[PDB]
Amino acid sequence: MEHTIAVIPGSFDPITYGHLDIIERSTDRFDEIHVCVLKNSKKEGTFSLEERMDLIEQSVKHLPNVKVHQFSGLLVDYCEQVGAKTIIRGLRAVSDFEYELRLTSMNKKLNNEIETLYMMSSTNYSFISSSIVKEVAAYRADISEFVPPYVEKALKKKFK
Amino acid sequence: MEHTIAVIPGSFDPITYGHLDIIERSTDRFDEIHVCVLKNSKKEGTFSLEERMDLIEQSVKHLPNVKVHQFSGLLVDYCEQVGAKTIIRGLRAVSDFEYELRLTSMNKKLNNEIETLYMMSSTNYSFISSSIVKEVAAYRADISEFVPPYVEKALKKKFK
Amino acid sequence: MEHTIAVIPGSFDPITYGHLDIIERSTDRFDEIHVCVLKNSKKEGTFSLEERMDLIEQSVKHLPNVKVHQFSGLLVDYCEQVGAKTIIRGLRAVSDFEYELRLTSMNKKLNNEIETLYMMSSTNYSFISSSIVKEVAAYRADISEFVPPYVEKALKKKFK
Amino acid sequence: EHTIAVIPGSFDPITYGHLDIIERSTDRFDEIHVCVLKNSKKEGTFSLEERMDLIEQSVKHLPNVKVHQFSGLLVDYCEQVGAKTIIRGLRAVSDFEYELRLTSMNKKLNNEIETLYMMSSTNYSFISSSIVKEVAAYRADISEFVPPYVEKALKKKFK
Amino acid sequence: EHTIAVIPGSFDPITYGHLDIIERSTDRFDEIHVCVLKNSKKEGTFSLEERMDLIEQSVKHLPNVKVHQFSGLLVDYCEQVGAKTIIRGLRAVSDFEYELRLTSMNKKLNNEIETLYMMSSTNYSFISSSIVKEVAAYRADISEFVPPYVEKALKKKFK
Amino acid sequence: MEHTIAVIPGSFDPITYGHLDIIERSTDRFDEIHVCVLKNSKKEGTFSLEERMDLIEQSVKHLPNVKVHQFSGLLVDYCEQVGAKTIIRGLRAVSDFEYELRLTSMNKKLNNEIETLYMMSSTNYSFISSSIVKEVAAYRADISEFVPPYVEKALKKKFK
Ligand SMILES: CCc1cc(Sc2ncc(C(=O)O)[nH]2)nc([C@H]2CCCC[C@@H]2C(=O)NCc2ccc(Cl)c(Cl)c2)n1
Ligand SMILES: CCc1cc(Sc2ncc(C(=O)O)[nH]2)nc([C@H]2CCCC[C@@H]2C(=O)NCc2ccc(Cl)c(Cl)c2)n1
Ligand SMILES: CCc1cc(Sc2ncc(C(=O)O)[nH]2)nc([C@H]2CCCC[C@@H]2C(=O)NCc2ccc(Cl)c(Cl)c2)n1
Ligand SMILES: CCc1cc(Sc2ncc(C(=O)O)[nH]2)nc([C@H]2CCCC[C@@H]2C(=O)NCc2ccc(Cl)c(Cl)c2)n1
Ligand SMILES: CCc1cc(Sc2ncc(C(=O)O)[nH]2)nc([C@H]2CCCC[C@@H]2C(=O)NCc2ccc(Cl)c(Cl)c2)n1
Ligand SMILES: CCc1cc(Sc2ncc(C(=O)O)[nH]2)nc([C@H]2CCCC[C@@H]2C(=O)NCc2ccc(Cl)c(Cl)c2)n1
Ligand SMILES: Nc1ncnc2c1ncn2[C@@H]1O[C@H](COP(=O)(O)OP(=O)(O)OP(O)(O)=S)[C@@H](O)[C@H]1O
Ligand SMILES: Nc1ncnc2c1ncn2[C@@H]1O[C@H](COP(=O)(O)OP(=O)(O)OP(O)(O)=S)[C@@H](O)[C@H]1O
Ligand SMILES: Nc1ncnc2c1ncn2[C@@H]1O[C@H](COP(=O)(O)OP(=O)(O)OP(O)(O)=S)[C@@H](O)[C@H]1O
Ligand SMILES: Nc1ncnc2c1ncn2[C@@H]1O[C@H](COP(=O)(O)OP(=O)(O)OP(O)(O)=S)[C@@H](O)[C@H]1O
Ligand SMILES: Nc1ncnc2c1ncn2[C@@H]1O[C@H](COP(=O)(O)OP(=O)(O)OP(O)(O)=S)[C@@H](O)[C@H]1O
Ligand SMILES: Nc1ncnc2c1ncn2[C@@H]1O[C@H](COP(=O)(O)OP(=O)(O)OP(O)(O)=S)[C@@H](O)[C@H]1O
Repeated sequence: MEHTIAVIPGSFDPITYGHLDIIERSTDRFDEIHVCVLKNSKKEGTFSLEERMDLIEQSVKHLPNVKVHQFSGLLVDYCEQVGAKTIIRGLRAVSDFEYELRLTSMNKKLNNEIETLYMMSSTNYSFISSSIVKEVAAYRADISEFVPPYVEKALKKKFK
Repeated sequence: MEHTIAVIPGSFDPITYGHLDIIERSTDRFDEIHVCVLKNSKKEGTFSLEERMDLIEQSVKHLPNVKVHQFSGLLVDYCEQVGAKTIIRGLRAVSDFEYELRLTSMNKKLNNEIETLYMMSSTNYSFISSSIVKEVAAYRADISEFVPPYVEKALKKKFK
Repeated sequence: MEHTIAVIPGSFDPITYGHLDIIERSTDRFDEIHVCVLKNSKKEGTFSLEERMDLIEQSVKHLPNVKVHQFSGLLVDYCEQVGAKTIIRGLRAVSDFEYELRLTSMNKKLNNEIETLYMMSSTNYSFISSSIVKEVAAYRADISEFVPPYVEKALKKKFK
Repeated sequence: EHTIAVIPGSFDPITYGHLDIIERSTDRFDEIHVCVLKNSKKEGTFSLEERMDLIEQSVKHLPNVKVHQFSGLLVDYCEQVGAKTIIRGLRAVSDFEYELRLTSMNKKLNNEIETLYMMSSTNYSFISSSIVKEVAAYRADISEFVPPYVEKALKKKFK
Repeated sequence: EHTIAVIPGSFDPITYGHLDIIERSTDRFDEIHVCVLKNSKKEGTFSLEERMDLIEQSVKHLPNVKVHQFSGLLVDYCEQVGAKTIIRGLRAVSDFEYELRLTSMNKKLNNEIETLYMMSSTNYSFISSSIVKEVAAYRADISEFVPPYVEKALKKKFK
Repeated sequence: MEHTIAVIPGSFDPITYGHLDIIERSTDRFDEIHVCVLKNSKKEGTFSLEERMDLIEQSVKHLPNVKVHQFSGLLVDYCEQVGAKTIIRGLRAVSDFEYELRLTSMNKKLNNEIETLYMMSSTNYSFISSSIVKEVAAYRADISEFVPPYVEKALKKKFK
C-alpha cells in the first residue's frame, strides 16, 4: 500500500461496546485509526466534549493504533489534511442505511477522493445506541453489558 | 502493514458500470483485488461462466491489481485458500441492505476471520443492475451509458 | 391543456379494484387514458394476453375515455408513438416504492420527456394484489369485494 | 385447552429460528398447533410427510405442541379447532411488509382471528430454511442452525 | 388474573388506533393494563392526569382493562404484577424498526417478558396522536379519529 | 380539458434545485402552479417567511405559470378556495414515502376531492435537502451545484 489511515467519526455520548466492536474490527485493517468527534456541534449531549474524549481515551487504551481527535470543519477536510482515504461507519438498521446514504452522497460531492466504508453491527450489539443506554442508566439498571467499565462509572455518577 | 487481498463476489451477468465503479473504488485501498465468480451455480443465466470471466477481464485490464477468478464451494473458503480477510459488496437500496445483512451474518458464523465491508453505489449507477440492463438490451435501446464497451458489444450480439 | 394522454401499464393478471381505483382517479385528468400491457412477455401468469385485455375492457366499460392496448417494445416508445407524456403508477407499500424508483430512473435515461406520476393506493385497497386475489380464489372464498363482477366470473371458472 | 394458538409455515425444514418462536409461545396458550399446508405445490426440498416428521421430532420436548396439516384456508383451520390466534415471527422489514398484506386479507376472511407477531431473537434473525440449505449443499456444518435430527435429514439429502 | 398483558404508551391523547389494539386484546388475556409513564419529559400536550382520565373513560366499557401510572422500567412493572406479555401496535415500517430496538433491549432487561405485536387495522393505519392534534388546531372534524370524550378535550384545548 | 391548478406545498428553507426540478417537471402538466408556504408555522427555520417567499419568486420567474403564495389554515382548505384539485410532492427515499403516505391518508379524509400526486427525485438531486445544504453552507463550502444563484448568495451572506 502506502501508509494507511481511517477515520471513525461519531458523537460517542457515551461510547458503547457497539462503537467499540467497530473500532476493534478496524484495528488490524489499518495502520492508524483516528476516532474523531465534533467541536461546537451546537447540539448538547448528556456529556461534554472533554468527558466524551476522555471516555473514549480510557475505553480504547488496550488498542495501541487508535488515536482520538476533534475537529472543527468538514470531516472530509480532516481526512484530506491528515492522510486518510477511508471513513468507517457502522450500520445497525435500515434507518442507519438511509441516513448514511444521503451523507456519503454529499461527502462524495465535497471530496471525491474519500471513500466511506460500512460495517454491519454484529448481532449482539445492533440494538445498542447511546440514547437507549443513557435511558436505561436513568433508571439505574445494570448497564455493564452495554458500555465499558469507565463509561459505566461515568453514567452511575451522572444519574444519581 | 501486511499484505491485503479483498474478494469482490458476484454473478456479473454481465458486469456493468455499477459493478466497475465498486471495483475501481477499492483498488487503491487493498493491495490485491480478487473478482470472484461462482463456478457452476445451478442458477444458470444469460452468459456462460467463461463469457462472464472474459467480459470482466476485458473491462478490468486498465487496473493492474485486479485479478478475475472462478470457484465452486463456499465463498469464505475461497478467501481462506487465497488469504483474503475482506469481502466487498455494493449497496444500491434498502432491499440490498437487508439481503446483505442476512448473508454477512451467516458468513460470519461460517468463518469469523473474514470481514465484509460495503460501499454505497454512486448516485449515477444506483439504479443499474444486470437484470434491468438485459431487458433494455432486448429491446435494443442504447446501453453505452450502463455497461463498458466490451460488454456492450456482447449484449447487442446476444440480443441481435 | 393540450390533447393529453396518460399511459397506465401493468400485467393486470387479473385487473382488480386496486387497479381500477387508480384508473378512475386518473380519467378526469387527461383527455384519454391508455391501459397498456406488454405483448410477448415470456413471463406467463395465469390468464393469456387475450383474456387479460378482455377483462380490462369489460371492467372499464363505464368510463368513456379509457382504452386498452398492447405493445410490442419499450413503454417509453409506446408513449412516444401515441403522443403521451405521462405514465401513471400506483404505490401500496415500500416494496412498491423501491421497485418503482429503479424503473423510473431507467425510464428517465431512456426518454427524459416522459414523466411518471405516482398515486397512493386508497386505504381499503392497499393490501390488494392480483396474486393474493388468485390465492383466495383457489379456495373459492368470496372475492366480490376485490375484483369487479366480470373478473370474478373469470376467476371462479379458472379455479374449478 | 381453553386457549389455542396456530403457528403456520412451510418449515422446509424447520430451524432453530422457527423453534425459538414456538418455544416462546408454549407457555402463553394451553395448546400450540404447528400447521403445514397440504397440497401446496412447488416442493421440494422435502415432502409434506418428511416435513411433518421433522417438526414433530424437533418439538417432542414441548408437551403442549401438536403438528397438523390442512388443505384449506388457515382461518378455517382455526375456527375448526377453536383457535383465536395465529402466531408469526418477524426478522426484518421485508417480513413485516409481507405479513402486513397477509393479515389484512386474513381479516376480511375472518374478523375474529388475530395474528400476533414476535420478533426473532437477535441470534436467529439471519436464519431461513433457504440459507441453511445453501450451506448444507456445500457440506458445511449446520448444527448451530437446526436441531440434530434435522441436521441428519439435510446431510442425507445433500450427501 | 392468571394472565396479564401490559399495553404501554404516551396516549397524548388516546385515539381510535390505540383503542382498537386494546379492544383486540381483551378477549385474549384475563387482564389488560394500559400503562403510562410517571415523570416523563417533552410534553404537552395533555398532562399525566388529563391523559389518564381520557384513557379511563375511553375504555370503561371493557371490564378487564385498568389504567395505571408507573415511574420505573416497563419491564419492572410487568414482573411485579405478574404480566409476562407486553402488547404493542405496528402501523408502518418506521414503527417496526423502532420497536425492534426496544424489544431487543427489554429482552436484555428481563428475559421472561415477551413483546407481542398487532398490525393496525387498515382503517386506522395513518392515525397518530400527533396528527390528530395537528387537525384539531385548525378546527377540523376529528370524530372519525378519537372517541367522543377525547373529542371534547381536543375541541377545548385548541378552540 | 377544464382549467387545472396544482399546489406544491413546502417549507422551502431554502428552495434547492431538488425542489425546483419538481416544480419544473410540473409546469407543462397543469395550467397554474401555486407554490404555497405555511404562514405562521411555529417551528421557525433559518429564513423568515418573507425571505423564503422572495427566494422562490426569483427562482421561478422564467416559468410564467408559477406563482408563490402563503396560507394560514389547512392545505386542503387552500386548495378548495382557489379550485386546485391536485397537490404535488416529491420523494427521494423510503422515509419520504412513509411520511407522505400518512399525510395523504389524512388529507383524503379532510377532503376527498383533492388528489396528491408524487414524483421521484431525479438521481442527481436524490440526496439534496435544505437541511444538508445549510450545514454544508455553514462550513463555507461551494453549494452552487445544489441551489440556484440567488439562493447561493443569501446563504453566503447568512453564514459569512
Ligand atoms: C459520513 C460521515 C459524516 C458524518 C456527519 S455527521 C452529521 N450529519 C448531519 C449533521 C449536521 O446536520 O450537523 N452532522 N456529517 C458528515 C458531513 C455530511 C455532509 C455535510 C458535512 C458533514 C460534516 O463533515 N460535518 C462535520 C463533521 C466533523 C467531524 C465529525 Cl467527527 C463529523 Cl461526524 C462531522 N459526514
Ligand atoms: C456476500 C457474498 C456472498 C454471496 C452469496 S450469493 C448467494 N446467496 C444465496 C444464494 C443462493 O441460494 O443461490 N446465492 N452467497 C454468499 C454465502 C452466503 C451464506 C451461505 C453461503 C453463500 C456462498 O458462499 N455461496 C457460494 C458462493 C461461492 C462463490 C461466490 Cl463468488 C458466491 Cl457469490 C457464492 N456470500
Ligand atoms: C414503470 C412502468 C414500467 C413498467 C415495467 S414492468 C416490467 N416488466 C419487466 C420489468 C423488469 O425486468 O424490470 N419491469 N417496465 C418498465 C421499463 C423499465 C425500464 C426497463 C424497460 C421496461 C419496459 O419498458 N418494459 C417494457 C414494458 C413493460 C410494461 C408494459 Cl405495459 C409495456 Cl407496453 C412495456 N416500465
Ligand atoms: C398468516 C399466515 C398465512 C400464511 C400464508 S402462506 C406463507 N407465508 C410465508 C410462507 C413461506 O415462507 O413459505 N408461506 N398464507 C396465508 C393466507 C394469506 C391470505 C390468503 C389466504 C392464505 C391462506 O390461508 N393460505 C392457506 C394456508 C397457508 C399456510 C398454512 Cl400452514 C395453511 Cl394450513 C394454509 N396466511
Ligand atoms: C416496548 C415498550 C417500551 C416503550 C418505551 S417508550 C420510550 N420512552 C423513551 C424511549 C426511548 O428513549 O427510546 N422509549 N420504552 C421502553 C423501554 C425500552 C428499553 C429501555 C427502557 C424503556 C422503558 O422501559 N421505559 C420506561 C417506560 C415505562 C412505562 C411506560 Cl408505559 C413507558 Cl411508555 C416507558 N419500552
Ligand atoms: C402533503 C401536503 C401536506 C404537508 C403538510 S406539512 C406537516 N405535516 C405535519 C406537520 C406538523 O405536525 O407540524 N406539518 N401537512 C399537510 C396536512 C396533513 C394533514 C394534517 C394537516 C396538514 C396541513 O394541511 N397543514 C397546514 C399546511 C398549510 C400550508 C402548507 Cl404549504 C402546508 Cl405544507 C401545511 N399536508
Ligand atoms: N451498536 C452499534 N453497532 C454498530 N455501529 C454503531 C452502533 N452504535 C452506533 N453505531 C454507529 O457508530 C457511528 C457513530 O455513532 P453515533 O454518532 O455515536 O450514534 P448517534 O446517532 O449520534 O447517536 P446513537 O449512538 O445512534 S444514540 C454511526 O455510524 C452509528 O450508526
Ligand atoms: N449499480 C451498482 N452499484 C453498486 N453496487 C452494485 C451495483 N450493481 C450491483 N452491485 C452489487 O455488486 C454485488 C454483486 O452484484 P451481482 O450479484 O453480480 O448482481 P445480482 O444481484 O446477482 O443481479 P443484479 O441484476 O446486478 S441485482 C452485489 O452486492 C450487488 O448489490
Ligand atoms: N391495490 C392497488 N392499489 C394501488 N395500486 C396498485 C394496486 N395493485 C397494483 N397496483 C399498481 O398498478 C401497477 C400495476 O401492477 P401490476 O403489474 O398489474 O401487478 P403486479 O404488481 O405485477 O402483480 P401484483 O400481484 O398486482 S403485486 C403497479 O404500479 C402496481 O403497484
Ligand atoms: N429465524 C426466524 N426467526 C423468527 N421467525 C422466523 C424465522 N424464520 C422464519 N420465521 C417465521 O416463520 C414463519 C413461517 O416460516 P416460513 O414460511 O417456513 O418462512 P420461510 O419460507 O421458511 O423463509 P424461507 O428460507 O424463504 S423458505 C414466518 O412468519 C417466518 O417469518
Ligand atoms: N393507529 C394505530 N394503530 C395501531 N397502533 C397504534 C396506532 N397509533 C399508535 N399506535 C401504537 O401505540 C403505541 C403507544 O402509543 P404512543 O407511544 O403514543 O405512540 P407514539 O408514536 O409514541 O405517539 P404517536 O406516534 O403521536 S401515536 C405505539 O407503540 C404505536 O405503535
Ligand atoms: N431533492 C429533492 N428532490 C425532489 N423532491 C424533493 C427534494 N427535496 C425535497 N423534496 C420534496 O418537496 C417537499 C419538501 O419541501 P421541504 O421538505 O419543506 O424542504 P427539504 O428539501 O425536504 O429539506 P428538509 O424539508 O429540511 S428534509 C417534499 O415533498 C419533499 O420530499
